[PDB]
Order: sequence, then structure tokens, then C-alpha cells
Amino acid sequence: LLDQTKDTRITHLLRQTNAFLDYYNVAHRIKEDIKKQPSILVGGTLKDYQIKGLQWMVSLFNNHLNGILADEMGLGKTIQTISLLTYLYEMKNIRGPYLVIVPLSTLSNWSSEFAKWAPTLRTISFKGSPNERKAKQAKIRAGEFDVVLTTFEYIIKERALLSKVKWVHMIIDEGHRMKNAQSKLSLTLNTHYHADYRLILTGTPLQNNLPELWALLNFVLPKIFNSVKSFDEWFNTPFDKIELSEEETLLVIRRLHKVLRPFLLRRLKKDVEKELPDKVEKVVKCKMSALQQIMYQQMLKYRRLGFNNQIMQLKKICNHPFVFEEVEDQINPTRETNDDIWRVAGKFELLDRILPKLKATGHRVLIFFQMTQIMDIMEDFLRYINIKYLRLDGHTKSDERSELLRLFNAPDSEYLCFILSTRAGGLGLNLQTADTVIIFDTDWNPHQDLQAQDRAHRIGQKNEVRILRLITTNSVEEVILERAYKKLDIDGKVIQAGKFDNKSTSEEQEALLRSLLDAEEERRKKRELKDSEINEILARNDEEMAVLTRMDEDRSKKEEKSRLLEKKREESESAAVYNG
Amino acid sequence: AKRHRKVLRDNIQGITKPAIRRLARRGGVKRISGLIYEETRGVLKVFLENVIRDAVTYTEHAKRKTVTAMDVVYALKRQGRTLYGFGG
Amino acid sequence: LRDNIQGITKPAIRRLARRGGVKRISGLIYEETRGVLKVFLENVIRDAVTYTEHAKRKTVTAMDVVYALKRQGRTLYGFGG
Amino acid sequence: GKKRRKTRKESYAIYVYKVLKQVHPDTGISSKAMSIMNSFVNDVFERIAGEASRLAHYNKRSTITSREIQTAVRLLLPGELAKHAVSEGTKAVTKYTSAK
Amino acid sequence: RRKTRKESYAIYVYKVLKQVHPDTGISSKAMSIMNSFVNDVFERIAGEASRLAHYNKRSTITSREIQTAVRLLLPGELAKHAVSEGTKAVTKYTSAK
Amino acid sequence: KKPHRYRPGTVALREIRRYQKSTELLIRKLPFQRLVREIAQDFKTDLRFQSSAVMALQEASEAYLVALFEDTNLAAIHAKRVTIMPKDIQLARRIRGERA
Amino acid sequence: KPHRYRPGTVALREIRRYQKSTELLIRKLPFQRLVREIAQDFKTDLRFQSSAVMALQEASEAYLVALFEDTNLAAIHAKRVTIMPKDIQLARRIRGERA
Amino acid sequence: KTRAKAKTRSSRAGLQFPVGRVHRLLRKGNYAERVGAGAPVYLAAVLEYLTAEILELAGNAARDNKKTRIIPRHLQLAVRNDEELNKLLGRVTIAQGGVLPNIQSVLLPKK
Amino acid sequence: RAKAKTRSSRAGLQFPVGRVHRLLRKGNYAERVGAGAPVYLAAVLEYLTAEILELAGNAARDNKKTRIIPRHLQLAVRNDEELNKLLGRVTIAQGGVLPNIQSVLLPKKTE
DNA sequence: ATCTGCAACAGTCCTAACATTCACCTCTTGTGTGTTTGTGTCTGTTCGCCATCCCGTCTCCGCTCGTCACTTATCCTTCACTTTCCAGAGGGTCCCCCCGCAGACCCCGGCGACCCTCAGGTCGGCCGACTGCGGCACAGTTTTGAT
DNA sequence: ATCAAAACTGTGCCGCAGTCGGCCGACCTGAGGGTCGCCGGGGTCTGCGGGGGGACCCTCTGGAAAGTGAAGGATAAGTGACGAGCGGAGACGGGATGGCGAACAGACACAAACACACAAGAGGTGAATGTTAGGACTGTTGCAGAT
Ligand SMILES: Nc1ncnc2c1ncn2[C@@H]1O[C@H](COP(=O)(O)OP(=O)(O)O)[C@@H](O)[C@H]1O
Repeated sequence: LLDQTKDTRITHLLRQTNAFLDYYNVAHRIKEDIKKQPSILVGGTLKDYQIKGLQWMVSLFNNHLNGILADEMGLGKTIQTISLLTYLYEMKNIRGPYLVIVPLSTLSNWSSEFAKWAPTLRTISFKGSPNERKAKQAKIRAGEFDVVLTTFEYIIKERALLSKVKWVHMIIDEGHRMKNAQSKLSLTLNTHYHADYRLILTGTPLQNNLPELWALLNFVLPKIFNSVKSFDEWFNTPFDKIELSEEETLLVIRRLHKVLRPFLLRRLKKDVEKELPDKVEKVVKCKMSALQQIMYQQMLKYRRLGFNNQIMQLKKICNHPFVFEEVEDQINPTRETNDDIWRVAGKFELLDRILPKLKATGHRVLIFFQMTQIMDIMEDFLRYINIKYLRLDGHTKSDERSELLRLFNAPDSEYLCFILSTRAGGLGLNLQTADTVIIFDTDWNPHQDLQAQDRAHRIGQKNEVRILRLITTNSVEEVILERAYKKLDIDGKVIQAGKFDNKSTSEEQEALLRSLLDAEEERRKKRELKDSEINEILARNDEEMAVLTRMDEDRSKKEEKSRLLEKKREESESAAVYNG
Repeated sequence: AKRHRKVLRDNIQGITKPAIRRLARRGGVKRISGLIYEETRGVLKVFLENVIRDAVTYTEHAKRKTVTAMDVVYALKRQGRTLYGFGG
Repeated sequence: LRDNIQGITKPAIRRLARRGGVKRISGLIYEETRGVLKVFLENVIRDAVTYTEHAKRKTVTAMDVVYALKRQGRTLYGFGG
Repeated sequence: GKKRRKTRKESYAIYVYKVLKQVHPDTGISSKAMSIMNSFVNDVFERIAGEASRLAHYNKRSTITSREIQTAVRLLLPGELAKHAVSEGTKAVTKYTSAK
Repeated sequence: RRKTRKESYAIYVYKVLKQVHPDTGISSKAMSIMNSFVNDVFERIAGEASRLAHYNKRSTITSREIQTAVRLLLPGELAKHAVSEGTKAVTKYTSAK
Repeated sequence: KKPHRYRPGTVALREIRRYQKSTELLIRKLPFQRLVREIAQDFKTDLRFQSSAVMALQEASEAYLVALFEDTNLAAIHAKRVTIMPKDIQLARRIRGERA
Repeated sequence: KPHRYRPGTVALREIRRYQKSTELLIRKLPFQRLVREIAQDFKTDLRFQSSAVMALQEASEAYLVALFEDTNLAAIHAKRVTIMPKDIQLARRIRGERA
Repeated sequence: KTRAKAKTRSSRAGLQFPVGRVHRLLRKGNYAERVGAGAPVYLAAVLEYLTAEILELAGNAARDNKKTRIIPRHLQLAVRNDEELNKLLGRVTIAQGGVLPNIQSVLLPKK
Repeated sequence: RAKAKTRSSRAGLQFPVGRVHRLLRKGNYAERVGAGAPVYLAAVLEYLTAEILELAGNAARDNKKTRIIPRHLQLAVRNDEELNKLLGRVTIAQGGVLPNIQSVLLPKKTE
């Protein structure tokens, strides 16, 4: 039991923030309770839970802690943040110096909200040329400013500018880049200057790794270093199925809730707006083929059991063959692609089974990816069979990026399968007009979930979202899936923690904690190719059922040749044991 | 469809015309013909081939896969091209 | 032994140039090649007499000339070792 | 000559004569060319063993083995000479090790 | 991890520098260069004295072989002054203690 | 103010003075690294490198190309010209020994 | 008889015969007096084995033949046929021996 | 009882390089079978002479450039301006060194 | 006891592996000298000697001679490109040069 | 198209430079058995590099183009080079002398290798930390390109 | 033979990596003190071969004279490289995400050194034994230079 010891830490050094200009104690020792907004907030009303979060953060200011707003996508962090800014401007009369930090893909939107909702506060931006930066440099060295927008990058690139000013209150956004304790931006913010009041803002909990520590337990509070430098793994000791994780460390999980009481706020999207209907998630099992089978399972033997770090290449053997392009010089060296040469990957056979019926039934489709060469060769097929599409990646040059949404959100947008990348876009897609979001390869994260779903899960998703998370039989893609999904739904505990770390229904912290521990104890239950089932898990209603059976009749009266290619022969011996 | 990797600027021609001109104007040259570029690029290619095959041989003898500073310095030392600075 | 460098006769230098493949020679090659030959012999003979003075002998030998040529860079096969 | 022990100095001369009678059954060699082949064999010996000495001190071994001589071959000899020399050396060391 | 001592002539180059220019410092990479220079000339003089030992059919590297190695490696005036420095120090070493 | 263009040669001479006055690296690091890794891929297919290995190769190759252009400048000036051509890069390497 | 060859014919036939032959080309006794003078600069009472003098002669003549090959290349490069002191200096500078 | 474990062999000859380290490197470097007791003193004094000559000539190059810290450019200038150091380091490329301010006479236009 | 097996006869070579082993042993190359290393080295040397003598004997065949002279070794060496690269800094005594004339120096074909 | 002059072949001819035995001396290399230390094998830690993508921020590389200083082809003159011949002279060869001297033994002390302590000179992270120094900023020569 | 237009060059200030001085940790290497194989060095002898002198002979150098043919200077048509401007664009920071390989510490059987025994392989001689390249001595065609 060390929660009271950290309470003693904060009780001892809770006086620094008020001299230098129990946890139920530290969040409730001072109170001021005004549900009314500050007077100069213009351009729309507040929701009541927005006022709740605002009042909580005003108490965070008055408890003089370092708070965290961490609710879900599409629930208004921006208006709450500028409401905090204007309440702290007028109703406390300290008038800055305020700093903010956003990603550059949202700085126009944040400056728009700074114009519409606080015209009394003058807002300096930082973008563009060194000419514009030099003009605003000469403007800011005198001290005539209220709000200083800047990105991630100009913190280090204007070190001297934003260090010679004694800062008061920064509020930085998108904290899952602020996570890394050896990020150079994090080192410059820590050895920057003693800026007083700092807030992370995020839409996600801990991801990718171990619990929350390296962002919120470390950067947001410096005294937790002095109280954590040996006990970090001691709290992280929960990190095999019933006895350790479920039975005896349920108290440890409750102690993690108990230490993360006064600092977070993750109100779920299901509570108040709930305009997202649902998320109909299924999984679909692809397989190998005549090269990806014992042909390439020979190459696991005659390579290891050559290319370096084959775990990366074992993704490529189950995504698509001849992305190496050396075996294209043996299977189709005539450099002309056709039927049953591109199609030989089993994922791709599943594509040209499933895609013509959603072409018929009219499902608008987003498709995400890693490995942009898979996007390229899918685009090569997508010009081969000639069905309509687009493509977006890390080579859109920001103008076609801001352009392409008008092409895809037309009422006559005949382009249907909008090819994407899982990384590409940076929370700026804003696309409600799809109803089928398939996924090729699972990442090393649930950020693929928590972004690529939310691209279509925005305000205005007026269908049911049918997700087809592909997988292949006994490849590395399954250990990617079970690895990331199981041991990175650690935040099943934290997504349960959201409601009683929010508005706090009192039965959430025991009863529905157990009801989601049900999903954490159906591990072995959940761990353990037919047109009927696969065509129903995409189906929605019965006219779709009649036309999918009609398309089955229409490709059954046509005599399908066969499914795909068989194992031709001498090139199978040639690709493996004659390379070198 | 550009699906091959045939369409990309090749890596030896990535040693640019203005970088060849900066090594020339450091060398002392006042005026440079137009075939110097191909010739100097061929010269650099052959010299790197000699030094990197010696460094690969030293590395493979030491039974590792990481070509190091001392391996390149020993290779230049037996090229006759002795280098100070990196071999302590 | 006064000015023996001119014992390298003019048709001797012309013969070495004909072995070298020179079709036609200037008239100021002669003093220049005598200077070149004298510099090369001063270097080789300085190094070989250093080997001999170390060996406590009073005799230049074939091995001393071979060792001086080898440490200069010009290896010479045919005079023992 | 009255007895003063003409001092023995070794060479490679009978061995070069053996190899010449292998690769040409009917050709003699001169005395001066025998001395050139002798100085050549000493030169190539000293180059290869000097490079194996440097590899021994680099890798902090203290022992010249078949692998250090193989790597000295791959350093000193060019191209196809290095290839056939490595082939001959490995053939002779396996015929040494296996047979007797 | 038992931090491995990799030694060099850094502090000795520094002593000589503070003798001949008392108010000058040396950069880090120039110290690496002076280190590599001392090791280079060490290997050359030691290699030539080993060659002198094998050429005389003699087993011992002595001061005579180092003196002849310095006269075989160094140009001209550097050779004459370096041989003078070495003989100076060897007579001071043999006479005193 | 547009008709102020220097006599051809003058910018070349101030380039000569600035680049001999300074001591940076002139070929840029990323494409020279990709060239080094390509040429190494022609020998051992699965290598790894080091930042100091690539910087050692870059110091060596830039000092080599600067020495080659000093000698080719001497050969071009000897041929009563100013413009260096390929025939005297090939001459500098033929005389120096690197070609034949 | 006016049977005088034009220059070029006798030059090419001396090129042919002196590349086909193999003997030494500097006279043995004046070369020896040269060597003994140069060595008399460095030591007073030396003695020269005849193989030491002939080793010096082989080395010096292979040196001068290789140097005149490089001077022939430089003279052809300068659009000439005649070798000159400026290109003897050129090959001994590009090679390394002088500067 | 040990008499007086002091006066390293560097201190007897008055040198500044380690005679002990030089003797150990000559001994386990396997240059020859055995090493006299005066050869590393002689060699260490020689290496003191060479380091002293280059560092003096580089001190007088980091005075013209108004700079009290020897960077490798200064070692390049000292080495390649002393002609005997240039002939000792003839094949050597001092890294991060740069070349000398040489512009040929026929290049710069004056007439 | 056996009668005798020379180590050269075991490996099938011609060169003296015993003489190679004592030369590697006391030439001060390293301290310990392996037992397969002189076999490998004598193999390398027998190969290089066989190559040189084969090319020299072919040139002596070409000049109707049955005694191999230093001219013949010079012609073999400087006409094989790889042996020329190995013996680049080497003066084979009584060599001469390759019979080579430049192409400018030929007389004018039209006159 | 025909004299003509070196130069490559065609077949003897002393001689000398290798190649066979030969016994033979000796030293040197196998053969074989105690033995010890250098090299490898696996277990754990840490940190830097690899295969993939991202997301900005820029100097800087590529392409166009105008314009002219260069490279090169022609021609003319002229002097420095080759070719030939011919008188002389030192280089080459033989031979004889004739002592300095290189090398081989012989013997006997200094001396360096090896070993065993044991104190302290050297590396080496921290711990500031002082400052020497690059990067902006502002006047002020200082050459170049017209004129 | 004077002024516009850029380009270095001082000064100067201001943060920033980065020398650098202790701090002691904390060793691991050098110094000292003993022992004892062993190698180098002083000393004698003795063939041996390099310096030197001289006789003779002749090929090879020195020198001059005549022709001439490349070296070099002047000239001009031609074009290709250079300076400058502008707009994409790839280097360059920084990030995400695992994963692996190399440097670094103990245990240990191959393996290489030691050291005797001994014979047999390899130098040194010699002596025919040929023999094979070398050296004049002439026959005989292929390149060269006015016809
Ligand atoms: N009281 C309100 N009335 C209308 N719209 C609101 C209100 N509060 C918030 N919003 C909406 O919230 C949006 C901003 O939300 P944002 O901060 O982007 O949420 P998230 O950060 O979760 O994506 C605005 O576009 C605005 O339309």
C-alpha cells in the first residue's frame, strides 16, 4: 500500500505551486463552483458536461496541480480549452503569458476557434517563412501578446524566443507524441524553463506498451520522479490468467484507479452525444496459397529454420507475393499482369470475392494499410479490373490532402473504395460517407482501431460500420493480432476506468469492472471459407440477401480455370535453393 | 503502371553535379568540361569498390556483420591511403 | 673524382629513352636526367650505407642495396632474397 | 678447398625445379631465373605472413591459423589468383587433415 | 558493465602541449589525431627495428636498432634532432639511476 | 540593376577561395551513405554499418577526389588549357599508377 | 650516296631493337665511378661488392626507363612528340617524387 | 618492505611519454624476441620530440587565426607547411583537415 | 615408430611444410603458430610458383628456347594482367620491357 | 618500279653453363609422449543500427537561357633535332698482385625474462562550470564592372 | 582615367556544447627485488675477394655539317561552359515499433609448445656428359627512298 505514501508526497510538496507564484484531500481541499461560463465566450452554448470538465479544470488550477483532459474523439476538447483560457483571463485577471501547442494539421482550426470563441484574446500564430516568424519575433520580444499558437517544431526552433519569456500556463495537444521520455521535444520542454501550469490533452490512454507512466506519470508531474524512481516497476508489477491478473491483483488494478483518480477525465462518447450507432466488428480468415504455403515454408527452413529482420518480411509474405519483385522475375517475368497472377494472394482472392457485391449493394468502403507497396499493387489491380477508387498516403503534399475530401464526399462520388494508409492523415480525414471499413494488416497498436474506426465513426455515421479485420492461417499476422490485441488491451482496465474517472457512477468501479473482466477472462475462449457465412457477415438486410444469392447464381452459371494458381513447378524449386 | 522499381533516380548518379563541382573548386580547378561528371563518378565508384571489399574481408574474418571504423581504417592502411583521426 | 656524373654519356641517355619508347628528345633532357639519376642514387645509397653502418661492416653488399630499394618501394628480384 | 665449413644457406631451388618438371617435362631453367623464383617465393611468403600477423594483432588472438592465412590470401592476391589460391589451400589442408 | 579501459597518449600529448604553449588547449578530435600519429610512428619505428634484428641475425631490439630505425625513417633535420634527443635521454637515463 | 553580372571566371575564383578556406564535407551524407551501402551490397548481402564507418569512407573518398583534381589541374595546365577534360583524369591515373 | 633516311625511320628501329634486347645500357665503369663518388659523400672508406654495384645499375635503369615512359605519355598528351624538361618535371610531380 | 616505489622510468630520463607503456607495447607487440632496457627510453624521447615539433608548429598556426584551440585544420596547416613533416606524413590524410590555399598562377586573370 | 611421412607428402604438396613451419615459427609473426597454417601457406606458394613457371615456359616455347631466362619471366609477368597487378612495384632483373610502341609515333600512312 | 640496307633466318662451332650421380655430412624434421594455456560456448545486459513508414522545414539542386571566353583547326616561319661520317680514346678483358676484412669459432659475464608482491598513475564518470566560440547584427572598407 | 554594386571583414553580443579541473572510486599496471639461462661481445685465424695497376684492342663517343620537319606564334569560326533566376524537391531533423547483434563477464577440452632420438632429406663438390645457347659466316626476302 503506497497510495497514501504518494498522498503524503503531494501533501508535503503541495505548497510549491502557491509559494513560487489523502487523494480525496488533494482534489477537494479547495472549492469554487460556478456553473455559469465566463461572460466573453461567444458563438454557442456549452453542454453541461463541458461545464463539469471546465469546473474540474478550474479546480485543477485552484488545487494548482497539472491536469489532464483525456476524453474521446468528437466530444469538444477545444471549446472547453478556450473556455478555461477565457475564464482564467477575465475571471482571475492574470492576462497571460499563455502558450499553446497543437499539431500543424489543426492549427488553422484552433486559430478559428480562438477567433470565434474569444475575440478579446489576441492570438499570435507561428508558421510559414522565417520572414513571418521574424515579424512575429519582433512583435513578441516586447511583450504584446495574449495567446501564442505554435506547433511542436517551433518549440525547439525558437528555443531562445520562448525561453526568455517566463511562461505561466501551457496547454499542449496530442500527447501520444509527448509520451516518449527521450523524445527531443520532451527534453527541450523539460530543460526549457520552469513553466508553471502544464496540461496534456489527448484522445487516447496509454498505448503500445506498459501502463501510463512515461507521459502522464512523468512529464506532467516532476515530484513523481522523486516518488517513483524505484517504485515504478513495483506499481507496474501487474504488467497468468486468473490467479495473478484477475484474482490477487484486482486490488492492484483498483489501486491504479485509486492513484489515477484526480487527474484524468475520459467521458465516453456513448453517454451524451451517442450519435455513433455501433461498430459491427468481425474477423475474417484468409490463408496462404501455392507459393505462400510449403513453397515459402521451405524458405523459412532454408533461410533460418537472404533478407535481414524477416519478421518485417514475414509481413510481406502474407500481405502479397512479389513485393520483393525478384520472384516476379520468375512467375510473371513477361512484365504484364493479368488474372490469376496478381490474384494469387488469398487476401486478394477474398477481395475479388467480396468487393463486387458491395459494388452491387452499394457499400462505400474505406480501406486502410501499412506497406504502401501493397497499396500500389492493389491500385494496379484496381486499374486492372477497372473499378473506381482513390488513394491517399504520405505523398499528398497537404494541398491535395485538403482537396481530396471534396472528391470523395460528393453525392455522386462514383469512386467507392477509398484506399488509405493507417498512418496517413493525422486526424484530419473527417469522413462520414462510408459504411464499410476493412483492415488488411493489424498494426503494433490499437491506434489503428482508435483512429481508422474514428475516421468513419464521426458525427454523421448513418449506417452500421462493418469491419473486416483480415488475418491469415498460422502466419505471423496472427501473432501480431493476438499480441497487440491481448497485451495492448491493458487499457480494457482503463476504458473501464473512464466512467468512474469521469462523472463516476459508483457501481462502475466494481460491477462493470467485473463485467469487462469477463472479457479479460474469455481470453482462452475467444482465442479458440464459405460464401454463406462470409456473405452474411457483410449482409445487412434481405434485399441484399436476394441479390447476393443472385450474384452467386450469376457466377455459378458462369463455370467459375479454378480458384487460383497451383504449385509453376521449376520456378518453385528455382526461387528458394538457387538464390544464394 | 509503374509497379517495378525501374522508375527511380539511380544511386550512383545521386552524387551530384554541384557536389563534383565543389570538390573540383576545392581542388583548384577554374573551368570544368562536361564529361568530368561521368568520369569522376566512375573513379569514385572504383575506389569505393576496392576499399569496401577490403573492409568486408576484415569484418568477415572477425566473424561479425557490422563494418566498423577500425575495419575501414585498416583497409585504407593497406591501400596505402593511411587515415588519421578515427583509429585510436 | 671530379664531376663523374657526366660519365653518363649522351647516347646512353638516348638509348634508355629509346627503350622507353621516346621517338624524339630535346636537348635539355640531358642535364635534367643527370639530376634525376643523382637524386635517386643519393636516396638509395644513403639508405644502404645506413644498413651497412648499422651492421658494423665496411662494405656495401647486394643485400644492403636490396633492402634499401625495398624500403624505398622498389622491390628488386634477382640478387638474393 | 681446405676444410673450413662452407656455411649452409637454404633456398627453394630444388622445390621450384620439382614444380617446373611437373608443369613442363622438357624445359630447363636458368640460374638467374632460379634466383628470381627464389626471391619471389620469399617475397610472397613475407607478404602473406606479415598480413596474417597484422590480423592476429587486430583480432587480439595470439595464433596464426588456417583462417588467418586464408584471409591474408584474400587481401593480397587479386581476383582469379585469390580464388584459385584459396581453392588450392583448402584442398591441401583437407587432404592433410582427412588423409592421415 | 565494468567499463573497459581503452588507453591512449591523450594526457601525454597534453603535457607536451602545456610545456610548449602554456595557454593553448586542444580539441577532442585533434587529440584523436595526435593519438593516431603517435601510434603510427610507434608502429613504423618498431617495425623497422624488428627488420634490423632479423637482418643482422640478432634477437634483441636495442637502442642501436632504434637509432638506426630513426635514421632510416625520418627526413633530414628531423632525423638528426630526434637522434640527438634520444641519445640525450638515454645518457641521462643510464647515468642517473 | 539587372545588368550586374560578373565576368565569367570571377565566381569560380571566389568559390575556389571559400572552399579552400573552409573544411567541411562537400558530398552530402545521406546519398553518400546510400552509395556506400549499395556497393557493400554487391559483396556481402546482409551487412550492417556504423555512422563512423560511413564518415571514415567519406573523409577518405573526398580527400582522394581532391587529390585527383589537383593532379588533373596540373595536367590540364600542362596541356596549355584551363578546362579539365576526361583525357587528363585518365592521364593522372595512368601516370600515378592507379590505371595501368 | 644521298641515302640518308628521313628522321623517324632510324628512331623506330632503335625503339624496336632496344625494347627487344635486355642488357644494360649505361657503361659499367663510369656508372661505378658515379656510385663510388656519391657514396663517398656519406662514408670515407667504403668497399663495393660487384653485385651491389650491378644491383644499383638494374634499379637505376628500370627507374629511368619507367620515367621516360611516363614522359612519353605526357608529351603525347601535350600534343607533341618531343619530350621536354617540363614534362619530366610533370611526371615526377604527379607521381609523387618531387612535390 | 619495498624500498621506494617511485621514480617511474619516464622521470629518470626526464621525458613526458610513458616508458613503461612503450616497453610493454614493444614487448607484447611481438616485434622481436627480447627488448633492451634502453630502447624504450630512446624511442619515447623520439616520440616526445615529434609530438613537440608538431604541437609547436600548430600552436603557431592557432595564433594567426586568433584561436586558442587546436582544431584539425591547424594540424593540417602545420604539417603540410613544414616540408619535413610533409615528407613524413606524405601518404597520410588528416581527417577533417581540408587542403592548403594553393591557386595556380595561370588561373587568376590579371592581364 | 613409423618410417617417415613428410608433411608435404601427407598433404600432397611439393614445398617444404617443415621449412615453412619453422619460418612462420621464428620469423616473429605471432607467438603460437597453428598446425594447418603451414600446410595452407605451402599450398598457396606451390600454386603461385606453378603459375609463374607455366607462363614463362609457354613464352620460352614461343621463342623456340628450352631454357627459361629472366626475359621470359618478365614477359610472362607483364603480359598476365593479374600477375602484373601483384608484381606492380617489382623489378625483375635482366628484364627489359614489353615490346610496345605508341600509336602516334608510327609514320604517316599517307605521304 | 628499282637500288639498297638492316634485319630476320639456315646451318657449323667452341665452350660453358646446367643436370646426373655419389657418397656424404649434418642438421633438421617427424614420431611420440607429459602439459598447459589460449580459444570457444553458453548465459544474460545494453545500446546502436535496421526495415518500414510518417510529419514538417527549408537550402539547394535541376532546368532555361543569354553571352562570350575559351578550345581547336589552319597557316607560316624558323631553329633545334636527326642522320652521316670520321678521328680518337677510354671502356672492356686478361692477368697479376696484395693485403684489408667478413665470417667462423671460442669462451664468459651482463642482462633481460620470469616471478612475486604492492603502492599509485591513469582512466573515468560525475559535477559543475567557465569560456571559447559559432551565429546573428551593423558599420566600413575593398575589390570588380562599367566608364 | 570615377563611381554604383556586391562581398569580405571587423566588432560585438549572446547562448551552447564542450574543454577542463577536481573527486575520489577504484583499480590494474608499473616499479622494485630476486633468480638464472643465454646471447652478445671481445678475441684469433684465415681464406677471399675487392682495390689497383698495367697491356692491348677496338667499338663507341665527340664533334661538325646539311637538310628538314615539328614547335610555336598568330588568326579566326564555332560552341560549350558559366552566371543568374525560379520553382519543385530531397536532405535533414525528429518519431514510431520491434528486434538483433556486438561488447562484456566464467569453464573448459582441443591444441600447440617442449623436449628428447634419429634418420633421412637437403646442401656442397665434382666430374664427366652432353648440350644448348652464343658467335661469326653467309644466302635470302621484306620495308624505305628516290624513281
Ligand atoms: N455546445 C455546443 N453546441 C454545438 N456544438 C458544439 C458544442 N460544444 C462542442 N461542439 C462541437 O465540438 C466541435 C469541436 O470538438 P473537438 O474539440 O474537435 O472534439 P474532439 O477534440 O473530441 O475531436 C465543434 O466543431 C463543435 O461543433
